[PDB]
Amino acid sequence: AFDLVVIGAGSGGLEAGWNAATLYGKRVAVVDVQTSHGPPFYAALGGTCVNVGCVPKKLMVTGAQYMDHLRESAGFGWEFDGSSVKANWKKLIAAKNEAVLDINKSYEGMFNDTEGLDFFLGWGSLESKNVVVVRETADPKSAVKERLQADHILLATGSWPQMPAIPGIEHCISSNEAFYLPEPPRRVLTVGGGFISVEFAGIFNAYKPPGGKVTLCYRNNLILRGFDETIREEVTKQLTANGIEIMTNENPAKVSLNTDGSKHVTFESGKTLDVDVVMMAIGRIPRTNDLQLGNVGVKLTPKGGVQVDEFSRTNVPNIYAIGDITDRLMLTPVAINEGAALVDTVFGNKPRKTDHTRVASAVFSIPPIGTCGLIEEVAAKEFEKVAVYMSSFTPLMHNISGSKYKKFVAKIVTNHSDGTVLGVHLLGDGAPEIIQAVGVCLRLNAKISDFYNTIGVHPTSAEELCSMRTPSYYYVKGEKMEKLP
Amino acid sequence: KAFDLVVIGAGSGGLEAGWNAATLYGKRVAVVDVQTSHGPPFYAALGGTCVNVGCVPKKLMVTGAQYMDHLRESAGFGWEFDGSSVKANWKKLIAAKNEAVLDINKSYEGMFNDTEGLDFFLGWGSLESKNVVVVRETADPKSAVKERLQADHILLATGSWPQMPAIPGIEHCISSNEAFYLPEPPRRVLTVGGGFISVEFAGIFNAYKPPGGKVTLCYRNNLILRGFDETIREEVTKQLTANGIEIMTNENPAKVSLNTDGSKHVTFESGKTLDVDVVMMAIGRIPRTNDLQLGNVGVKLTPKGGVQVDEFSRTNVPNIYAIGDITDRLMLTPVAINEGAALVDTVFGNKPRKTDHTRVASAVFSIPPIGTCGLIEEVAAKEFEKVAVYMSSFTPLMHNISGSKYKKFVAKIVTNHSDGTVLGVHLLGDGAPEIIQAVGVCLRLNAKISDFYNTIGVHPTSAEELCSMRTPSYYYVKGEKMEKLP
Ligand SMILES: Cc1cc2nc3c(=O)[nH]c(=O)nc-3n(C[C@H](O)[C@H](O)[C@H](O)COP(=O)(O)OP(=O)(O)OC[C@H]3O[C@@H](n4cnc5c(N)ncnc54)[C@H](O)[C@@H]3O)c2cc1C
Ligand SMILES: Cc1cc2nc3c(=O)[nH]c(=O)nc-3n(C[C@H](O)[C@H](O)[C@H](O)COP(=O)(O)OP(=O)(O)OC[C@H]3O[C@@H](n4cnc5c(N)ncnc54)[C@H](O)[C@@H]3O)c2cc1C
Ligand SMILES: C(#Cc1nc(-c2ccc3c(ccn3C[C@@H]3CCCN3)c2)sc1C1(N2CCCC2)CCCCC1)CNCC1CCC1
Ligand SMILES: C(#Cc1nc(-c2ccc3c(ccn3C[C@@H]3CCCN3)c2)sc1C1(N2CCCC2)CCCCC1)CNCC1CCC1
Repeated sequence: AFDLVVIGAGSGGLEAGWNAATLYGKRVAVVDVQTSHGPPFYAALGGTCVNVGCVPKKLMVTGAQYMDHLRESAGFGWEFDGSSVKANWKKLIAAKNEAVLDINKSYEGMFNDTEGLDFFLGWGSLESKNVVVVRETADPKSAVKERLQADHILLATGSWPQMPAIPGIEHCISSNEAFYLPEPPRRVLTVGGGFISVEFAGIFNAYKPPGGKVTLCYRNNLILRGFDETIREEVTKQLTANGIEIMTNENPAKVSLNTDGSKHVTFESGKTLDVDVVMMAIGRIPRTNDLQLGNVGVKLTPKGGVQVDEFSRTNVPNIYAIGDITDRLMLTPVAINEGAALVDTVFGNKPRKTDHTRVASAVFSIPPIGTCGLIEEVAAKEFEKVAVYMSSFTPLMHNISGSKYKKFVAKIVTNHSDGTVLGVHLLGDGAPEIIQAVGVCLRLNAKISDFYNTIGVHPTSAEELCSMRTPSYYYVKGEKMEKLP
Repeated sequence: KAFDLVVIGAGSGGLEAGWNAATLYGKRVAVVDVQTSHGPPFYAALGGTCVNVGCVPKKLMVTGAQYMDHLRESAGFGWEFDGSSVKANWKKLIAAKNEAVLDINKSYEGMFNDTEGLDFFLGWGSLESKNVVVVRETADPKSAVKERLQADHILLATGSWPQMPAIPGIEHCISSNEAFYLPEPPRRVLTVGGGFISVEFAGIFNAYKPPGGKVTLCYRNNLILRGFDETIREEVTKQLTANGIEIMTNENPAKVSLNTDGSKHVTFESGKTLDVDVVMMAIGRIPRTNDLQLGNVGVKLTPKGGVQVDEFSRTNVPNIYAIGDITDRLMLTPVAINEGAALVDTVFGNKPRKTDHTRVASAVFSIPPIGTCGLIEEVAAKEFEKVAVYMSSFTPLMHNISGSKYKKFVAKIVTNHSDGTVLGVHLLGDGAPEIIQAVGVCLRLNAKISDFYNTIGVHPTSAEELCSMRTPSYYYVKGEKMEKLP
């Protein structure tokens, strides 16, 4: 029998398994449906992040940024045969595939060289409070390969893309298939306002063949809901400046195939659009339907997530749940932190719970976003006096590069009673790297005075965070006003 | 012409002090400088050395140089074009760089024109008496007087100047001032000096050199970038060598002569020789005290050459102050800004503030760049009983695909191991200058190592390495380097 069985060899499942086995000598089993990236199941050993998430996403955005580099280099005297330029999508994917497969292999080797840490290929599910069955397929009636006896069971199966119930949805893809398109689409429509749709819009915009067009549609008025609103409006503009068509207050109603294999999209508003690819990126839902949670009584939240307490425990004793399946912060480092904290509490004498506040995240759009803490309108409903410090500027190089539209935005939100910084929001190149150390600042409850009394590093964009001393406006009892009464 | 404040030197520190005194405390301010825009004959001008012949132009040209790597590295991500058609136009880079600096010059002139009690005077300032700044047509005390500015307070803020060694043929060499206006990119160039100016210009010249070119950097001691973390000093040496730059350590030029075609014949103290088209001296910058007539009123200099000041920027003469490079401490623009702002708060706002010169974050825009804040381990070991070093070094994944496998990232955290306080952070790699900024805020808060690795990381970034080091790589006990503790 195993001290612990983990269903899902992803960001959270692997941290919890490795720690419990190497730090505490416990006997661990880990189940995943594949050993290497790709169809049919896309995610595999490593998790969504390694196989069809952060890692290949970052590589493909890097590749897409070269479209700007090539164009901007002329402002600094560089020339080359523009007509010979080709963005070879098939080589990008091949390089991504080999980079991901290398990670797949190293995790494979990890299991083969760690005693007390074993991997089982198959589909895991709950047969009882103490048994995880491994079948050949997600079908509960498929052949059994294993029945793992477990003193503790960890649910860490991640999440799965959400798809709307419209006629012709089968002709639409999600981010999973976008990583494996054999050719770069000339015309693509990304559906959604979230970070996945924006990031892939930039990727497709760079590698599209001549005559191409990337359209992004969103059912409400402003994309990237949940991010700072100044950044939301500015990123919309800068995407438009780089050729992406942003189509707000629109939503697909049906999709049919044209005689050439392209898709005819009809929107609820009657508008129509023909594209080669339609990528649904309207949300990620917890991946629970294959686990047979009813066999055991694991309760879910109203919106489909596995309900846990601040220590990641389900209502069933000795059954825990971490990561995206809990439907809180769908971030890789969070799932790692929840995995490590769980094992410390269960297999050690050090109870530890992960802080889900003041977590720094990023969006690798072109231009990128970096954020940590509360946006202002949320803070306005939680604090009596709120100050907003805002600063927009054109970085030095973009006065020469030919990309004047690349304005950098820095915003700081404080509790104005004592100047405690509640949120920092950045837009512009470098923002993802700038914001990491800002997260450390907010654990230490840094005040605005701690930022503008720190001496800047010149010339940097991050310098701006230490150059703001006077609020641009306030919120008192939830009311926006420039000057205080 | 009775001013509250007269500033000699319209630079980084001088401009901050004059603007604060005028706009925040309604004081009448005069500011003196020798030009209103960048370039010859005097190079620095309205805006200072940073705007005109320092950080700002330096940065734009390094950015242009980085496109040599971008264009090569793009192939790994599927980008295809005619490699043989790639050319770098140096005159376009200079021309574009001049436009951007002049826009800053123009902007500053409009600030003076539109702000009450903030007047600009063109000429050369100097001390006539304790309360009189005289402005002449040239730096020569015999040149004609333009104004005598009556001043209740005087601020010395003239910056620094490139130091040129007294070797035969020095007249055939240049400094960084002239490098910003070279009509052509040198095919062969020798940057003399191991500091950040020489390293950064090596990167620039390496990217824009015509075919068959070579950049050589020489330094009289064994390892370049003294003062920085030793690991990073060695890695940048490797990564400069990896990008084609010959480093020539333990060598120092002894003379320069002219060849028939106009090139320079360099003879080193070791008897070695080298032929280059340009010799750029960047061995140091010295405080610019020679034209101020400090002896007239008796402003004292330190044993080192800078204007002696107490922690509130006050000189030995009452109502005369000095900030910035002329005080010859940390020759950084943001420090001169901070010193100038603290000076005005103290003098005019009865708000006594002084600049903290410790834990200052700074950068080197080498390719790849450096970001640093706080102490290096050698210095912390002489100052703390138990010291620990957390170290992580690796080639990022993107640079495996890009083909630049030599671009090893380096993160190092130095701590006082007795309580875990972070004493210094040192970075090498893309984004290091941007990462290190908020690290200065962390060190201002006396952050501890645990504050870093208990912060949730941002993935995937280089910065998140700073939050995933929790076990020291080695220690310094009583100044002795060891891997494990006793
Ligand atoms: C396109 C995209 C980009 C992203 N970019 C980022 C980013 O930049 N930064 C970031 O922090 N996060 C990002 N995320 C989110 C991140 O990938 C997840 O938050 C992260 O994987 C944490 O999830 P987890 O560890 O809980 O589960 P995962 O890491 O998803 O692992 C779940 C694993 O369980 C397996 N599994 C599922 N069901 C079963 C079953 N029945 N039996 C056996 N195995 C099963 C799956 O194959 C999978 O490998 C991105 C996600 C996507 C889709
Ligand atoms: C090539 C180079 C690159 C650099 N890069 C960086 C960097 O990346 N980051 C950074 O932080 N720092 C950098 N520095 C340093 C930075 O430029 C200086 O530390 C900063 O400009 C000093 O400001 P200051 O106020 O002391 O005087 P300065 O800014 O030097 O201004 C002094 C001014 O006084 C004027 N002046 C001189 N004598 C007289 C007189 N008799 N009468 C009237 N006016 C006079 C001059 O014309 C000059 O404009 C760099 C310096 C150089 C040379
Ligand atoms: C990694 C890794 C890693 N590689 C290991 C490993 C690697 C190789 C192994 C073994 C055991 C045997 N081998 C084979 C030997 C040793 C290396 C090659 N040959 C173990 S163990 C390991 C770690 N765990 C794996 C699952 C998550 C925790 C993560 C890194 C710290 C050490 C543990 C990359 N981390 C980046 C992520 C993205 C968010 C953080
Ligand atoms: C700056 C600035 C700045 N511009 C000002 C300014 C600029 C223009 C002004 C006035 C007052 C009137 N004008 C003219 C306006 C312009 C449009 C209409 N008329 C004031 S005031 C000002 C500040 N300092 C004053 C002395 C120089 C720095 C810094 C920014 C906050 C305000 C003061 C940074 N420039 C970027 C480069 C990168 C290295 C430096």
